[PDB]
Amino acid sequence: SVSSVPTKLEVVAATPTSLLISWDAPAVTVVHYVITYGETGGNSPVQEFTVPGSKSTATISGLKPGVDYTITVYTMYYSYSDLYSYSSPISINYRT
Amino acid sequence: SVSSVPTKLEVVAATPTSLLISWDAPAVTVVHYVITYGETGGNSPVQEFTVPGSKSTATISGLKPGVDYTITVYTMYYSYSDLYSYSSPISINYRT
Amino acid sequence: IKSLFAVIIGGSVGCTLRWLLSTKFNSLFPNLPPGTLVVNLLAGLIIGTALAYFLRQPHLDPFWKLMITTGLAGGLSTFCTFSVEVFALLQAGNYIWALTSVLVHVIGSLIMTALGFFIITILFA
Amino acid sequence: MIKSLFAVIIGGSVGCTLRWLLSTKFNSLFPNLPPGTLVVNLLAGLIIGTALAYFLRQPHLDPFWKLMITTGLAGGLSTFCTFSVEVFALLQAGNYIWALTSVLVHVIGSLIMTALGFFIITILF
Ligand SMILES: CCCCCCCCCCO[C@@H]1O[C@H](CO)[C@@H](O[C@H]2O[C@H](CO)[C@@H](O)[C@H](O)[C@H]2O)[C@H](O)[C@H]1O
Ligand SMILES: CCCCCCCCCCO[C@@H]1O[C@H](CO)[C@@H](O[C@H]2O[C@H](CO)[C@@H](O)[C@H](O)[C@H]2O)[C@H](O)[C@H]1O
Ligand SMILES: CCCCCCCCCCO[C@@H]1O[C@H](CO)[C@@H](O[C@H]2O[C@H](CO)[C@@H](O)[C@H](O)[C@H]2O)[C@H](O)[C@H]1O
Ligand SMILES: [Br-]
Ligand SMILES: [Br-]
Ligand SMILES: [F-]
Ligand SMILES: [F-]
Ligand code: NA
Repeated sequence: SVSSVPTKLEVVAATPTSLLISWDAPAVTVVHYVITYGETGGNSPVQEFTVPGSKSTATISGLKPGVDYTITVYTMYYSYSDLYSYSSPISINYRT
Repeated sequence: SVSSVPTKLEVVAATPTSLLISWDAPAVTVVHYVITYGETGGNSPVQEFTVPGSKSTATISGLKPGVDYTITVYTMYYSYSDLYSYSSPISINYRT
Repeated sequence: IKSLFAVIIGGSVGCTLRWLLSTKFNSLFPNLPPGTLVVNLLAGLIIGTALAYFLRQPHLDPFWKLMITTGLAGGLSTFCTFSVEVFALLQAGNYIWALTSVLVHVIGSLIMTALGFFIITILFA
Repeated sequence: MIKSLFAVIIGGSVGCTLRWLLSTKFNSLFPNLPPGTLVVNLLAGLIIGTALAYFLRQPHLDPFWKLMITTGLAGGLSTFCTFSVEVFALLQAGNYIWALTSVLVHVIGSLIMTALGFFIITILF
């Protein structure tokens, strides 16, 4: 019954072409996090990358100035009932 | 179908009052051997003592010279089917 | 055939307990799931008591020795669940709890086996 | 919780019976490290390893099969108590070199079979 979704996803520092996002680890054994980002207006490819389960911050680079981006983070975690599985994502919007 | 009883029990050395016995260890994890010895003639009290499973020899002291003794040895071994149990004995006769 | 029923009746109660205990408790401490640990500590205890008690009752029906050890304690304990937890910690870069989970399980189960053995050993003496 | 209970019982019984059959046939062949108990742990590690990577790619499987294979089969197949008495019996027999070697082979071997099963299926997919 423990949630495997991260909490408090947020941009903690920003430049016009890069973002420093952070989140709170869920109460499960997170093998690694997956960070997705793309332009909110669904006319741009979505990119994904992983960070180790020990890190709870990530940097997104190569962005465009003054553009709305949808940033999501989900976990690839271990639990007893489900072994490895992907969690539902926590998502935020942010405008560079 | 693996025997826990020792084999080739024999007196390898002897004094008028002592006997050095030896045996071949059975192919089971023996925790300790139980060495019993008593006067073969009728109703003398049989005496026993243990020997660690790593040893395959044992000394028997305090005997009477020129007396027939019955010497038996069995194991307290671990097997998968019986956990800790005792094996059947192997016995020899000897006269000091 | 009768020996087969001992493993099935004993193993089912052991697996049922392990399932109930793991789903109810494993999530409370994911760095070392306490449900997988208890069933192993509890199985080491049962196997330790059984080790000493059965030695002094050589005429017990093997049916009961088989149901408690191979069945109950066998199905109660788990080595695979203990492995994925350690494997997942190693995959999560959580090396300090992968090692800690290995020691606590191994050292603990052996200690629980010795306690079960020596408690019955002392009671009879 | 009743249909989930049948998954643990059926998988565990098959797993407990397999551990019983394999142990009485092969453990006596090499007592310093009974190969039957080792195989059922390596095999359960392999099963839980393949399930780790296969369940990850099949997120819509009935929790009934996931329960029957992991908590049932692999759980009931592997044992931590039988691996404990063997180590506990070697320690009481002063056979420390095999008591230590048994602890390493089981723990590391079970994680390798978990990794092998996880990476064979990760590479196939
Ligand atoms: C983390 C804790 C680690 C340490 C655990 C305890 C180890 C030391 C135990 C000391 O007490 C032992 O008790 C044994 C009985 O339980 C005795 O065995 C005697 O009797 C046994 C049979 O009961 C035989 O198998 C033995 O060979 C024979 O020495 C033995 O002499 C005695 O020293
Ligand atoms: C006692 C021996 C038992 C048998 C052997 C068990 C081996 C288990 C771990 C193997 O799996 C790998 O572990 C790496 C280390 O955790 C992970 O690195 C991941 O996490 C690291 C964290 O520092 C990052 O640096 C890497 O880039 C990233 O791929 C990697 O993904 C994962 O596949
Ligand atoms: C790191 C995790 C630890 C977890 C707990 C481990 C508990 C270990 C229990 C060991 O049991 C003792 O082992 C001694 C050694 O095998 C035996 O001594 C017996 O065997 C010795 C070795 O042959 C002889 O020297 C002794 O005289 C003889 O009493 C002794 O009887 C036995 O009770
Ligand atoms: Br057992
Ligand atoms: Br499992
Ligand atoms: F395993
Ligand atoms: F155990
Ligand atoms: Na089990």
